[PDB]
Order: sequence, then structure tokens, then C-alpha cells
Amino acid sequence: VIFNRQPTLHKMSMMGHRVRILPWSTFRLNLSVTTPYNADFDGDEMNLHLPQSLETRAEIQELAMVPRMIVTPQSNRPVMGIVQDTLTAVRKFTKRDVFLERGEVMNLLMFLSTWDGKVPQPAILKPRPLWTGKQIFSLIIPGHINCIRTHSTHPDDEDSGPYKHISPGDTKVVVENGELIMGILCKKSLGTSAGSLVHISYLEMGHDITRLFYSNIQTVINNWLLIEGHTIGIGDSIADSKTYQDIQNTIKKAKQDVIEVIEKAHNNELEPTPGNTLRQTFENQVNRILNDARDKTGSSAQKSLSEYNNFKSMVVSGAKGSKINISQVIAVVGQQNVEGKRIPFGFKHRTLPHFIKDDYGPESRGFVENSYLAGLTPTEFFFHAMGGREGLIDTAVKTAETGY
Amino acid sequence: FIGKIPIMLRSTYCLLNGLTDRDLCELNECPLDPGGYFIINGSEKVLIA
Amino acid sequence: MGKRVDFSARTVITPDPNLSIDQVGVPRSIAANMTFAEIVTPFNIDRLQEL
Amino acid sequence: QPMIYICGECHTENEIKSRDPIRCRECGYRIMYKKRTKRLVVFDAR
Amino acid sequence: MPYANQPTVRITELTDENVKFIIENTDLAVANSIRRVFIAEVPIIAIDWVQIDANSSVLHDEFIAHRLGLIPLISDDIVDKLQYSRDCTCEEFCPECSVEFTLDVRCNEDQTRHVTSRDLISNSPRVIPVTSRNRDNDPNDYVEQDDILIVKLRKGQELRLRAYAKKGFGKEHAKWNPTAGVAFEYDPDNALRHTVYPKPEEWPKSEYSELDEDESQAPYDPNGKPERFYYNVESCGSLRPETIVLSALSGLKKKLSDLQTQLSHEIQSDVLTIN
Amino acid sequence: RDGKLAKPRQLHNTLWGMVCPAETPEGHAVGLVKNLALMAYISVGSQPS
Amino acid sequence: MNAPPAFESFLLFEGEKKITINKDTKVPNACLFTINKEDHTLGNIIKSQLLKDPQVLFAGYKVPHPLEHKIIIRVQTTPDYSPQEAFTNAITDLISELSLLEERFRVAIKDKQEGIE
Amino acid sequence: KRHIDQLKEREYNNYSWQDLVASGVVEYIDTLEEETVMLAMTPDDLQEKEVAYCSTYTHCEIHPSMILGVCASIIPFPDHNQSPRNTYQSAMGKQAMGVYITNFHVRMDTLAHVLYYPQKPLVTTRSMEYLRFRELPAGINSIVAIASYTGYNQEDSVIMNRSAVDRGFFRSVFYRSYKEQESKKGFDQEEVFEKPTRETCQGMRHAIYDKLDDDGLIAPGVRVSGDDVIIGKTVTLPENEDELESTNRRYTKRDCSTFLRTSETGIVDQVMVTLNQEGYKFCKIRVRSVRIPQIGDKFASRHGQKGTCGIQYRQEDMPFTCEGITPDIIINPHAIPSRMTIGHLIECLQGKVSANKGEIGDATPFNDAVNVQKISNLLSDYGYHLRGNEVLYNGFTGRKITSQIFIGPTYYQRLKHMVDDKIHSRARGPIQILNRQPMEGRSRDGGLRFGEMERDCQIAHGAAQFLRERLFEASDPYQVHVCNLCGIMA
Amino acid sequence: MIIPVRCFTCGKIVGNKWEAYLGLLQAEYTEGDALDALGLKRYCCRRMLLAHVDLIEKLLNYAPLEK
Amino acid sequence: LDALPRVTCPNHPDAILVEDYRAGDMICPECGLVVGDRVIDVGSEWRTFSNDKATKDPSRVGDSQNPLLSDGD
RNA sequence: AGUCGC
Ligand SMILES: [Mg+2]
Ligand SMILES: [Mg+2]
Ligand SMILES: [Zn+2]
Ligand SMILES: [Zn+2]
Ligand SMILES: [Zn+2]
Ligand SMILES: [Zn+2]
Ligand SMILES: [Zn+2]
Repeated sequence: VIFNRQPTLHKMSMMGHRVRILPWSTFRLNLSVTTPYNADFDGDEMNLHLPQSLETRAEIQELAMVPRMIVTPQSNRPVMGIVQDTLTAVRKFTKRDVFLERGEVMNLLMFLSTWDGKVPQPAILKPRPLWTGKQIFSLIIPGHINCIRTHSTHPDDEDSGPYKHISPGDTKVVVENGELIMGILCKKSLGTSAGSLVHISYLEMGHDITRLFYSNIQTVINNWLLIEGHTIGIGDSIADSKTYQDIQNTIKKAKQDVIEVIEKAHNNELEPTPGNTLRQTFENQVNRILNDARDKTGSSAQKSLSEYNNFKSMVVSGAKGSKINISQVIAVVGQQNVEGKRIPFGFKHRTLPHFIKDDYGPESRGFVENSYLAGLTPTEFFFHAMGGREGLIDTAVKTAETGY
Repeated sequence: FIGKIPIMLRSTYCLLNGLTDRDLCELNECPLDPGGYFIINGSEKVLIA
Repeated sequence: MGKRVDFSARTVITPDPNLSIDQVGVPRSIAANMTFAEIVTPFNIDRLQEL
Repeated sequence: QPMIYICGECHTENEIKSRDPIRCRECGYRIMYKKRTKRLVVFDAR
Repeated sequence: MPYANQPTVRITELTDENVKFIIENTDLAVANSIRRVFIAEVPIIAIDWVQIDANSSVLHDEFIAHRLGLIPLISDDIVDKLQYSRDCTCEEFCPECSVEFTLDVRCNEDQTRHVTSRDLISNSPRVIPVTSRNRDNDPNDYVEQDDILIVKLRKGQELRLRAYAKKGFGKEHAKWNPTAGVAFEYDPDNALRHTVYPKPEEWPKSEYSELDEDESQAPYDPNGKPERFYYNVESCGSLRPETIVLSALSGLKKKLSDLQTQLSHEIQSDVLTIN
Repeated sequence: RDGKLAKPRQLHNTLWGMVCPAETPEGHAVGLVKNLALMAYISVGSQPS
Repeated sequence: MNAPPAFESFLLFEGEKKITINKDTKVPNACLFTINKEDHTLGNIIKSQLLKDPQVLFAGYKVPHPLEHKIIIRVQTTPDYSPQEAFTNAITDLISELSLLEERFRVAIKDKQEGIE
Repeated sequence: KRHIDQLKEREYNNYSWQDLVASGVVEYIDTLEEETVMLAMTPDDLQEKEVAYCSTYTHCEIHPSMILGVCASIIPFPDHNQSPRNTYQSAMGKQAMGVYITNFHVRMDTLAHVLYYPQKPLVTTRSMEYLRFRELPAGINSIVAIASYTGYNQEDSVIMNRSAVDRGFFRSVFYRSYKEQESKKGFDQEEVFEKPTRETCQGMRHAIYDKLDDDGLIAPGVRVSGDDVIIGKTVTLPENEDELESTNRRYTKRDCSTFLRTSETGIVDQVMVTLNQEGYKFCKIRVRSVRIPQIGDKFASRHGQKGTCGIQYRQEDMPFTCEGITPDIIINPHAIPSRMTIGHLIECLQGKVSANKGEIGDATPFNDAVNVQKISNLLSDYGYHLRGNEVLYNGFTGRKITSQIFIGPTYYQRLKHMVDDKIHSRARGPIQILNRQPMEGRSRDGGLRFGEMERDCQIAHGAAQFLRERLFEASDPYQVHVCNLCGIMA
Repeated sequence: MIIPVRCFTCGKIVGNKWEAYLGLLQAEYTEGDALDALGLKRYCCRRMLLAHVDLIEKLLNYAPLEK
Repeated sequence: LDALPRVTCPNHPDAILVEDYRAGDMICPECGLVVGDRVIDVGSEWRTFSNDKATKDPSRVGDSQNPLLSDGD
């Protein structure tokens, strides 16, 4: 049948599927096609059409069927790659420290599909049998699919460290003859990125075996996940006394420096930058200070995260959310702004009646000091809602215009 | 007699305005119902500011 | 250019990892209500006769 | 014979099983809730 | 066979309410599956058919049926004498496969009446009543033992119904849970490192971790395996805790022996042609 | 209604303790349908005399 | 509505049989057992009893789909010993361990306790 | 504070908020005037001040969390949430079901959903007291784990403890009221409530008229379903105008009786007969139906996390802890970080401490309580991991899960929108006569629109036969004769 | 509404502890201690009894328990 | 074919003709039958307002004006 | 119409 959704933004939004009958009352979908439909399961409806002849059934099977909608011509990279929870579980699984006993390997082997039936020799024979994570993954990778590079997560170094002779810093993802040689897999390898592993399966071995490869990978990794687990709790949102003092102290340095710029402006000691007015210069300068403050403190928070942390594992895998979210949760929410600029003087020369007239200082006009964990003060709270509204309105307005 | 005007529920012109918790439970009306809205042909019709 | 169609269905969707990528699980009520028109051959005649 | 109709408040049987007006006798109300069937209906506890 | 363990048992502590014990020299899967049996596979008696004659209460009919469906039944008397509805030859229900209850109450007094399981009565002999003082003017009295509260009533309301309880087990509906709670724990010093503590000092030691009695916290042992499983089966009272465990072991034996017989039937009846 | 981006949709500064900051629909009518604050009250009107 | 009757979770269907055995052709000497209307309670235990056996090369089970009561067991043994016999023996062995566990438990309850019944 | 002692005294005295206004200690301020006041946030700040900021204040806030509107006050720690997250909750909270007024058993509302066992939230905001929300709760305190467990719960769905839904978790009763009038209506045509018969009426859909009582309408307690005709109305119509023995049968009157097309199962709750404002014999009949939480029903925590129930597992397979307190919902950990709804997490930890202490918890947004570290500290005194996690065992193979899962109470809502109402399929239905194309809504059992945009997509597919099938042969196919000599159809 | 028989989460019977509970609050207000005396150790059983609202007492006051 | 305001069962003279409204077909009780030109009742059919607006009625291509009082509206 | 769903 062909199954689809509205709005049908592009050809990948409507594709052929085989029915598989189950109990209860909803359409079940293989989690990995969630992205080309852009669905969730937060409550989304989908519609199914059943063709009515052999000519149209042939035309769908041959043209529109999902293993054939994989690499999109929209931008010659895959439309779908490993998503969500499985993707974090694949990161966690390929790390070099993962080891499995004869029982766990046999259980995972049992869930695979094309498994030849020959248990590979464990990477550690003595003192006890142990299989490594990468190794079990190599049973999933088709006939001889072979990538390179695609290490490019936060890890390793921003290009010069690895040339310092290659000391197995473990990030680089090397595969050969369809066998994973080293390095953690992630959004950069498995994602819908042009250079990805899923791209090489399709391009190399043909569409069908790639289709079974998506099925095969998601299933094996999810079972391992079942013994491993994954979570998030306030434990992920907490750093230490030293990070937190340094965060406050760094905000204290930034705020005092703004007061210095205000004093320079009131003293009329300041001069305009070329091509701009004095307010624009003052505003350009305070904005440069509050962003730079924000990024320095965010980079501090990134530095403090322990490696065990669940929160850091979702961003680094490339499952959900970004580095900036960790900043806001741990260190500081940062500047609020409407139409680009800082919160306008909606009152006579003020933002809220709680402030004094003419208070360009960072708090009365926008910038929130606290983190989502510490909570926002009342004013901080309301200014945040102004910044959140821009995001709600823009979604509705943009949706209509692109539609047209 | 010139006409019939709708009464807003539980205002001083409703029958409900003076009664305690006991009379309202007796009359079959929930004491916790906020009132303030018209009843028109069996429909609750609320005006919008 | 766009009209209502027959042989069509709609429900809420939920995830199923045990599912192949090009399969879709479908409720019994929709499977029994929806129909496909098969044509009878001299060999599958016996199976259709069963149905 | 739907000759029941529990009343608005007096709860006495209306007794009407015909075309006459549904005014409960003795009791002024004319809202008449309808009495249960003698029919047996089972509920599994599940 | 020359590799089967010796699975030993030890009872720590026992009450009429719970039974707490330790199993040693066994596999985790055994320890595990036995746990899944205490929940799902111990059969029991609970209301399954409710027929309502009258309901004038301030509550809808299915709601009364539901709450009643959860009322615990003293199956201390062997449920084994009493069959399943499907295997029993009779049409519908019967005295040999079912237990009959009647509830008939009305509030005539100018005082709010409470309807409680003591008002529900066994037509069946007193070997399967509700859990309310049918066996205990317990010198350890709690001036209540009202068992449960089906509904509340004011003057002029009535409730008349009949109900037929059946044997069934936890795999089919939660009313047939024999368990109130079922604790399970093993390797409480995390020696095997089956879970990994980040900052291992923040965790509190369990009631069995008192081995090192030392704050040294979780010594490692790489050659280890799982041993010594700790249990705490707690009964809702619908069945004696000791009896729940013993019936569970038997049900699992009956279930396994049946799979073996079915498998035997695979080569005995219609001989296998695997070779 | 239906095709017009505007600033009377965005929460305005003066809505502090007057109209709930975050209680307006998520559809096309976003921000146009607002919801009164908890402490907010509304003047009933009186003669200036 | 589309929800099965809950008893259909464990009662065998009149046109079905409890276990089914099919050979695997990918490798020599191996088998695939289908257990219908069973769950992890059974599937997981039989896996562990087989892995205890040193003649067994491979043993594993998988429940093909959660909504669907059925498990499959793959077992592979040495050419010198049929895989079917290991399975039958593994159950009997398991039956024996549970029987000894039941006797020791009743006896342990029989130990100087009171209110045992 | 002496004014406060009179306010305590109000419990037996005439002193009131109006007296408080009469002391002149509070004032009313409109938005135009609020521009010119210098307004302190809280007594604390107005006190410490010396050279801290200014000293010219003229008003002060009676409490800053008052800036929230009615629905936003239900949501606890709203300030630890990302701002639009709060807006989605204000919509959904308004969307949940529960008990909506107490006298609801005698109200004939067109459509209602009532929950079985609503609970007041363990974590609360002080404003919620003024909403009588303690009297009419909207949901239930779940034990929740944020884990991935079986991957069924990815992308905003949830794993649920099926035994918990069985022991009666989130069950609801649903009511629909069907209403019908006996209009005298026409000139000579006339309506009657009565049981129709295939001997003497026109209409007679194959649906069963046998459940109708001799009065013309069904009776309470009888089980009804998808094709049952609940009220028997008839319309005597032809009078006899077709001169002369247009008798045969079924000629006296047409059928138009009212029947189930929305409540495809249930019981008759009530049948109520009266006469309406026009003076016609009038009827309302109510059907109660019970919805069990099932795969497809939609739920949400109070911090705008909606998600569908993706599967349900037995209480055997849920993961379990120590005592074996298995979680009722597992919400997927990938949901939190990108939405930043950190407040949901504080609520578990606040919730765990309140339930465990036995005291209901405060979560009113703006206070000096520094509430994250101090809640964590209480929890450690009780004996859990000081920051909430627990060691949960794998429910299947009984093994221990390698890491810890975050678990504790949270108020959850079962929302109005439930799978059993939306599901739909068509396989040749009724046809509308302006277009001879299929119906539009389910109210007329219609098909779905293969829109301008879906069409465009098939072109890009180059599946032309299927495009031709759907925009033609599957909905509205017609044969016309045209003249060859001139292109006109006539 | 009324108290749900048997706590949702784990299964322990609980309706039986409601009437005893209201008597405790009239006595010892220590809600923790009152819950403790009833034997509801584990907190899911405790939230069960702790969070419930006994709506039936309001419902009983409508005149017609007859309809 | 003028002779059937509703009789049209080719094999045997009709007894009654039942309306399977949801499937949109006209069925003949004692054989199979499908004599269709389906119209559940054109008054139900105009109700093609739903998700579209309704109580100003853009779909109102037809006022009623209560003719059964007058001689003809 | 409006409410509302994504
Ligand atoms: Mg998405
Ligand atoms: Mg979505
Ligand atoms: Zn009367
Ligand atoms: Zn019998
Ligand atoms: Zn012509
Ligand atoms: Zn509990
Ligand atoms: Zn015929």
C-alpha cells in the first residue's frame, strides 16, 4: 500500500509499504522512517491508500517502495539514517571498552538477520572469552561496504592533534572489507550525512540488502540497549562547586564590564564606529560583551562534564539537542531578544515597571543570568516568554508563506 | 411587560445568588460551578471579552 | 485535481522497532474493512474458494 | 408497556403507556427519567 | 545430569503477611523465571461474572463491577479441587468450576451507609469467602478488618446483584495477582559490576551489603558469577505466602513437563523426519 | 485572520500581571486570543460627575 | 476496538501445535524450535539450561514480535550429538532441579517454624 | 502584620478584603497608570535596599507568580521550563479529562469524559488551591521512569504497565447524549415516537429495530452497538395524495429514526423524556462507555510532554526495583534534552520527597528555597540516591541494568483525544450528489482527500497509472457520449 | 471518587486503610506517621492513599439517590 | 427501463430491497444482489461541511425559506 | 461559524 502524511512537502513523504497485521488500533511504523515523513508519535495521524490493480501494485512496488526511497535526489545524500534512542545506543556500543560474554553474543547473534551462522572468534580468548563491541557490529555491515574518516564529532581534535603521529586516539572510524576496524559510530557515520555508512551500503551493494541492513542494525543495537540501559536525571544537570563559582565569577566580570561601557557612554568619552550611529555602536558593543560572556561560560560548562554523564552522551552521539542546550541547562540561559535586538522599551523608556527609567544594564533589558536548573527570577521569566513567543509566531507565519 | 432578557448565571438576578452550599446541592447545581455564563435553549453560552 | 478517494484509511501512529523498514503494521478493523479485488486463475482458484 | 417512568422527584411510577400528556400525577414535574429493563446484562469484572 | 546445580534454599523470616528468603547455587534465569511465576502463574479465585439486578447508587454499573472484581478471595482451600471454566464440561458456570456470591443492600436509615465486602456473601461453603474476619477474631485485632469498601450509600438507594468467581491466573488479568509485592535482589555489593556507579560513594548500602561492614564500598571480583538471590514475597492475603511459592514451583513443573510431553509427542505421534 | 503576520501577536511588555504570559493558542490564532491574569480585574465603569 | 481477548495470550489455538521443528540449512547440524503461546518466562530459562551443557555450540532464543506470543530457539551442537536430545535432556534436567528445590523448600519450611500452614 | 491578624480573625469576623482596601494599604492600578509607578518585586528587596538600586518605590507586588493566568498556574516550577514548553502545557491542561463538575450525573451535556480515580497532584503550586483543583483533579500520579527499555517508547510514545491499567489505572467513563424532537411540524405530515415495523413504514435500513421499546425509544441498561437504532421516530407523510390504492404496504409513513453513528459501542445509561420549549414531546438519551487506556491513547505530564502510549507490558516485564515497585509509565530520555523541560525532572525529585515524607510538595515558581539542592538533600536523608536514580533490574531476564534509571511520581493527564474515535477507513461509501464523489467527514462515512499537493508528489514519482487511478477510477468514473462533428457532449 | 481497591503500581490492597486513615488524622496529624501506622511503607502504596480525594462525600448530598 | 420505482432483480421478482448505507449498495435479501446507483438520502449528502466553516454556511447553495406556510417560496 | 488537532 502507499502510506503518507500531510503536508506532503516532498516525494519522500509518500511511499509504498507492505502491511503486517497486528492487534490494537493504530499504524505501526519502523521507527527509522520517522524522519522522511517528519512524523513523531506525539499523536500524529497517517493515511494509507491501497492500490486496486496489478498494474498500480506493480508501479508502486517498482517505483515508490521505501527501500527505493533511501538516497534522495533532493540533495544526493540518504533521506534516512539511524535515529533517536538507537543512535545513542550505537555510540555507547561501539566504544572500545565494551565486552561481551558467550551468552550475550549468542543472544545478539540470534536477533540478527543475515547471520551466516558462524560465531566469530572473540577478540579476547584469555583469561575468559570476550567479544568487543565493534566486532559484533562487523557482522551487521554488508558483504564489504567500506568507509573512511567520518570521525568528526567533538572528540580527537580540531585537525592537528591526529597528525601528531596517530596515537590511536580512538575517534577515527575506519572500516575495511566490510569489517569495523576501529572507532565510535555516530551521526557522522550513520546519519543522513552525505558521506555516511548507510550511503555506502546503498551505493555499493544495492537497495534491498541495505534495506535489510537498516532492519538488522536497529534490532541488534536495541537489544543490547535493553541490558545496558539509558536515562536522564538531575544527576545529568549538576556540575560542581568549582564550575559554579567560576560561572558566577565570569558573569560578574561581564556585568561589571558592561557598567564600564555605560559609564564610558554617559561620560561621552565614547566615539562611534565608522558606518554607524552612537546607539548602534553602544548596542553593538554591549551585545558583543554578553554573547562572548555566554560562550566563554558555555565552553566552561562543556569542559566540566564527566564522561559518564547521560546528558553529554546524547549531544555527543548526535541523537537530540545540541551543545548550546547543555549550556542553558547547566550554566546560563543567556540573552533574550525580539526581532534580533534586545527587549524593547514597551513602557516609557523602560522594559518593566520593576526597573528604573533608562536601564540599559543587561538585566533590565533582556539578558537572564540563571540556568534552567536554578530557575528564572520573575522578570527573567517574563522576558523569556517574549523570546519564546517569537518562536511560536514565526512557526505559524512561516508555515503559511512557504506553503504558498 | 415588554420582553424577556437572558440572565447571566449566579449573578444577583439569578436564583442561585443567595443560596448556601446546602440549598445549591439541594437544587441540583454544583456549588463549585463558577457560573457567569448564559443558558440559551439548553446551551451554556459564554460571552467573550 | 484533488478529490476525495475511496479505499483509504487513517489512524494515530505508534513506533515499532521489531518492524522492517518498509513494513507497516495495520489494525484488524482496517484490514477487514479494506478490500482488494483479485482475479481468479485456474490454479489459485482452490485457495480463493477457501476464502 | 413502557408504563413506568420514574418521576422528576416524587419517583412514583407515571404509569403512562399511551398518548396522554407526560405530566406526572400528584407531582408537578414533567421530566420523566425511564426505568431499567427487566433484561439481564452481564459485566465481566475485567 | 553431570552439570545440574544443587539449588539450595534458606528461609530467613516468615509471617502470615510476607515470606522472605534466600536461594543459593542457582542460575539467574531460574531466579528470574521463578519470580515471573509468582506474579503471573500462580492461579487464584476472583470475581469474573457480575449480573446486576438493581443499581440506584451514586455510581455507574461497570464501576461497581470493577471494584468488586478486585476484592481478594481466601483461596487457602486448594483451588485445585475447582476447575477452569473451559475444561469443565458443564454449560457456562457450575458449583465445581465457580463460586457464587450475592450482595443485597439498601440504605433505609437517615445515616450514610458503607457497603463493604462483609456484605457480600458466599453461597459456597466457608472455604472461599472474602478476607474479612471469616477466620480471625485475631487476638491481634485492628478494630476494623472491613476488608474493603465497595461503595457508599444514602437513604433510598439500593444495590442488588450476583457474582461468579473463577480460577484464573495473573497472566490474564491483574485481579489474579497473588502478590502484593515481590522483591528480588542479588549481588548487593555490586561485586560482579553488573551496574556501574559513577561516584560510588553517593549510593546507600543495602540491607544485605553489610558484608564488608566497611565503607570501602564494592570490592571487585572478575571471576565471579551470579549467586545468592534474595527474595521477599509479600502476599495480598488472598493466599498464604508459603503456599504461593509452593504452588508456583508446581505450576512451573506442570508447565515444563507438558512442554516435554508435547515435544515427545513431536516424534512419538507423526515421527519426525529431521534425519 | 489567515494570512497576516503582525506585532499584535507577540506578547507585549505591558502585559505584566495583566494578561497571562503563556496562555494563548498554538494554532493560527496564536497570541490574538489571550487569557486574563489571575489577579487581573476589569473596571466596570462609573459616572465621571 | 481491535484488542484481542486477554485469554488468547496463553491458550493454544485449536489449529495450532505447541512446538514445531525446522532444520537450518546455513550450517550443518542445527535446529530451530518454535514455541507457540509461550513467553520470556519459559524461553529465557531453557536458554540457560542449554548453555550449561558443554556439548552445545550455540543457543539462543528470540521473541519475534512483542504483540505475538511465540518464541524461537536456535540451538547448534557437535556432529557427534543430536541437538534434539540436548533439548529434551535440558528440560528434564531443569525439571529435576526444580523438583529438588521444591523438596528442600518444603523441608526448610518444615524446619522448626510455626504458623507454617 | 496587625492587618494580617484581622485576616486570620475573618474565620469568625466580618473583616474582609474590602476592609483591607479601606485601610488604603492596597491600590488598584490599570496599565496606563502602571507605567508611572516604581514597583518593587518583593518585600525582601524593598527592605535590604540602602544603595543597592533605588529607594523611590511606590507599589509592591502581592506575589510575583500572580502574573500567570488560570491554566498556567497548574504547571509546577514553570520557571525551570523553556518558555514555549509552558505554552503547550496551557493548551493540554485545558485538554485533559477528569471530573468537571460534581453534579455531572444529572447533566445532559452532549459529550463528556469522566475519569475513575482522579488524584490531587503530589507536587503543587499555591495558586492551585484557589482553583478548587483539590476538589476536581484532572489526572493521576504515575510512578515514572525515564528509560529506553525496549525502544517501543522512542519519538514521544510511552511504555505502560498493563497491570496498572488493569488494576484500574486511568480508566474513564464516556457519555454521549442523543437528543430528539417530535415536531408536529408540517401541514398534515406528522411525527410520532413509536416502534416502526417493516409492514407499514418506508425506510427500514437493515439495522435492527428490535431493541426499540413499544414506546418508540430504548430503555436503560440494554447494551447497544454500531448499528443499533436507539429512538424510533416516524413521519406520516403522503396523506394519500397519490390517489387511489397506493396501498400495498409501507405507504402510510416514512422512517427517519435516530441511530448510532458516533458511539459505536456502550450501554444505555439513561433515557429521559420530557417536553421542550416548543411544547413538543421531547427526548434525551445517554450512553455510558468505558475507555481503557490503550496503544494510541494520548497522555501528558504537566510540562508539555504529550506522547502516545506506544505499547503496554505486563507487571512482570516492567523493570523493577528493590521492593519491586515497577514504573507505570516509562517516558523516553531522548525527550528531555532538546526540549529542555527541566522542571519535569524537579517534579520527580520533589514528588519522591513529598510522597515519601508524606507531606504534599510546594512548587510555586518564585521563592528563596534554592529548591534543587535542598530537595536532593531531603531525599538522601530518606535513604535513596540523593539525586533520584535507582538501580532497576531488567524485567525480562531478571538481570541488573548497567546504569541507573531516574524514577518517581509525576502527575499525568489522559487527554480528550483518544485513538478509538479517530480511526477511519472507507471501502466504497455514500456519494454526494453535487459531485458524485465520496463524502467528506466520518459523519457521513467519507473518504480522504488526495490533495493538490499529494497529486504533485506522484508526478515526481512518475507513477502515472496510480495517479490516474486515484484522481479518477477510485472515486468518480463516468462515461459520456460526445458528438464527433461538434465537440459538445449533448 | 471512591478509593481504588489495590494500589495501581504494585498491587497491595489498600481500600481497607481509608476509613482507618481519616480517624488517624483526627488523632495524630503526622501524616507520615499515620501512613506508617497503617503499614504503607513503600511510597507508591503511600501516594495511593496520600493523594486520593474522597469525592463521594460531596456526591452523596444530591437529593435523588433515586435516578 | 421505466417499470421500477424500485423493482429490479433480474433473476426473480423482487420481494424487498434493503439499503446497505455504509457500503453504499442496494442489496436483494434472498440472492446476492447489487443494483446500485447509490444515494443514502441526498439530504444527508449536502452535509459536506465539517472541518470547513459551517454556521455562516459557505456550503449554503440552498436556502429553505419555509415554503409549507406559503403557496410557494 | 467557531473551537480544535498535527
Ligand atoms: Mg520529528
Ligand atoms: Mg509530532
Ligand atoms: Zn411526581
Ligand atoms: Zn462447571
Ligand atoms: Zn453535434
Ligand atoms: Zn503499591
Ligand atoms: Zn434477488
